Amino acid sequence: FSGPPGLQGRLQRLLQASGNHAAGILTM
Repeated sequence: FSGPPGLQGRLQRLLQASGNHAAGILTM
């Protein structure tokens, strides 16, 4: 749906992961 699947992705990913589910990410 979007263009670059790495920006908002790595963003929402690194952001959500390193700003939301970092624990579920560091201990999923």
